[PDB]
Amino acid sequence: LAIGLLVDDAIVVVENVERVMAEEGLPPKEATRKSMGQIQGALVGIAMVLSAVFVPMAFFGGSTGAIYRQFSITIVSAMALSVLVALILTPALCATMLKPFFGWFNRMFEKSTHHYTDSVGGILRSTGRYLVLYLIIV
Amino acid sequence: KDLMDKEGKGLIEATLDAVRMRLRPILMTSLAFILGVMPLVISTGAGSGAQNAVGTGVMGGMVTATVLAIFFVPVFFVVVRRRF
Amino acid sequence: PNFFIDRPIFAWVIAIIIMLAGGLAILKLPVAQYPTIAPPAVTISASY
Amino acid sequence: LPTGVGYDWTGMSYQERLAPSLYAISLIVVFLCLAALYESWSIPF
Repeated sequence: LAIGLLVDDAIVVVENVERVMAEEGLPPKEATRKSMGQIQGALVGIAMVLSAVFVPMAFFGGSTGAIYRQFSITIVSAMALSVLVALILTPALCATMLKPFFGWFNRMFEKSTHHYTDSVGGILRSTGRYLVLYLIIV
Repeated sequence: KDLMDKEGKGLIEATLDAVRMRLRPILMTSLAFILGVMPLVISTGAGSGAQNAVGTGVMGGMVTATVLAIFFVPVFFVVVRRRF
Repeated sequence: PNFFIDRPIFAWVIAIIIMLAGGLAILKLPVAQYPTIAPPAVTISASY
Repeated sequence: LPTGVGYDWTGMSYQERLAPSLYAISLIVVFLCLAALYESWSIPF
């Protein structure tokens, strides 16, 4: 339950580097150094918020608490190690390896990235109508 | 918030700009999770009640929290930052 | 912070060290289905 | 071996029965410790 949560930070730093180099035109080594200043808060938050809800249950009681601690130790240590790795090793790999049917995806994604931005634009004017809808869900 | 503070931009303008630039990471980190718990959900045989019980909840929770957050969080970001 | 982008070796060493400290202790820990989660008990047997 | 008798070691014999494994891992970690210090992958040698 941590394999799809330990790569988050690593996947975030790698996406930024390539997004800061493809939309700008900088060399990998000079790109990472630029991207690492923009998301330290993001990566320094995900690990914190994700491993902070698993600490309070380590102090419960009964057989249920004994079951809880097994998840607690594992997920919390995984998040701490994930933070280090994606903030100590990830950069290096990015500044060394990252070089300076697939066609039908990028455009598709771009079209969906645009249509979604337009829909969000068409939603930030009628917050009252989107407030009752949310209430129903609760 | 960072883009507003250390960029001197408008509320809605920065909201749209951030939600546009932060969509590849959200989808990537969401599919890298939802696709990692199917081995627990579709499992069967030899102690598979535990795996199904563990994985089925988080699979649905991630699907919903990734298809509704991108549409709702700008709403109660702008309204909250506007009304306190 | 931005100090592991100039010397990759340092980062590689840290990664291997941690990997070597995990595999060395991966064959020393016990294996069980569950931890100890049942409440302990005590029994008093008599006769007549 | 006669009819039905057994063997059993005790004291020092039972203890000792029940080195390089922890010595080969100490020579590999010092090379990595040195490698990080010098950054050459040959300087450590």
